[PDB]
Amino acid sequence: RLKSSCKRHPLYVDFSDVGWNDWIVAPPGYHAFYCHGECPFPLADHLNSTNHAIVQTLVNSVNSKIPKACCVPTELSAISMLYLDENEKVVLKNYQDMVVEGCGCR
Amino acid sequence: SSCKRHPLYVDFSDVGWNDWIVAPPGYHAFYCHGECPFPLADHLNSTNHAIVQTLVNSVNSKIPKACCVPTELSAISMLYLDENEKVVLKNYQDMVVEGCGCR
Ligand SMILES: *[C@@H]1O[C@H](CO)[C@@H](O[C@@H]2O[C@H](CO)[C@@H](O[C@@H]3O[C@H](CO)[C@@H](O)[C@H](O[C@H]4O[C@H](CO)[C@@H](O)[C@H](O)[C@@H]4O[C@H]4O[C@H](CO)[C@@H](O)[C@H](O)[C@@H]4O)[C@@H]3O)[C@H](O)[C@H]2NC(C)=O)[C@H](O)[C@H]1NC(C)=O
Ligand SMILES: *[C@@H]1O[C@H](CO)[C@@H](O[C@@H]2O[C@H](CO)[C@@H](O[C@@H]3O[C@H](CO)[C@@H](O)[C@H](O[C@H]4O[C@H](CO)[C@@H](O)[C@H](O)[C@@H]4O[C@H]4O[C@H](CO)[C@@H](O)[C@H](O)[C@@H]4O)[C@@H]3O)[C@H](O)[C@H]2NC(C)=O)[C@H](O)[C@H]1NC(C)=O
Repeated sequence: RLKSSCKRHPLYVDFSDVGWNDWIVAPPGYHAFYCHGECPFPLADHLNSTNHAIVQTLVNSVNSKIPKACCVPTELSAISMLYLDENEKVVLKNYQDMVVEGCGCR
Repeated sequence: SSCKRHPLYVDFSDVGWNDWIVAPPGYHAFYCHGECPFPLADHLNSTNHAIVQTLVNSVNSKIPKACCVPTELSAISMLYLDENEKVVLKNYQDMVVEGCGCR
């Protein structure tokens, strides 16, 4: 469980495991990766952070009760999925912000 | 109970930025705090990814829940003292939280 800095980790999400395959016709699953890692003090530019996150991580080093910045998706991409409308017609809809492209500390 | 914006006044003398920052003496930075419940309900400024992570978390604990982080940020202007001892007016983007959400 060793501490590491904020980055992107792989995650394949199979819809049958989540019970979504009842409504989603395709795909069976997708590579939706996830963000995880520590956002150290002082936080870097290269960690895709905001001035607020630099300030909050600083406030934490003085008051531990205030959390540091979370490692979160900063850049997301879309995926197309198929579903069945009311009259059994197949529909193709683009789902915004489904895949993590880059992580960052916020 | 859930993800919301909470007030956080940031005083520079308490933070140690007193030396380089001339004005203001601090500012109302605000901070995000709260639960990202399962299943993710409306009005929480979430992404579809956050809904997906949240649901995978309920089936696999190794995968964390979505974090409550700032989703909208505004700027503040500051007066700072540079290397040459001249007091400079600068704009600092993304300093104040305007809205929180589950990401
Ligand atoms: C800070 O944020 C930045 C910005 O987000 C992060 O840097 C970005 O990093 C990602 C890669 O991790 C990158 O996105 C790629 O762009 C390339 C452009 O040429 C593509 O080659 C690449 O496509 C593959 O991956 C995508 C999913 O990530 C898929 O949509 C696609 O099908 C491609 O897949 C290949 O590899 C996979 C392996 O999983 C395989 O399954 C595929 O079939 C195929 O072999 C990405 O779209 C950006 O280019 C980066 N931008 C910059 C400016 O560097 C940065 O790392 C963040 N910091 C932290 C700490 O996370
Ligand atoms: C989901 O995200 C949305 C989008 O971010 C969030 O909705 C926004 O919420 C904000 C914050 O309340 C709100 O922004 C205000 O707009 C007001 C007009 O409607 C302005 O009055 C206000 O400006 C004041 O506060 C700022 C900081 O927020 C200051 O920098 C500024 O100087 C202003 O100061 C006034 O009020 C303060 C009290 O804090 C006082 O000291 C001063 O004397 C002065 O009276 C904000 O900019 C947006 O209007 C919302 N947008 C929409 C579309 O609804 C939403 O809350 C999120 N959900 C969660 C859970 O976070």
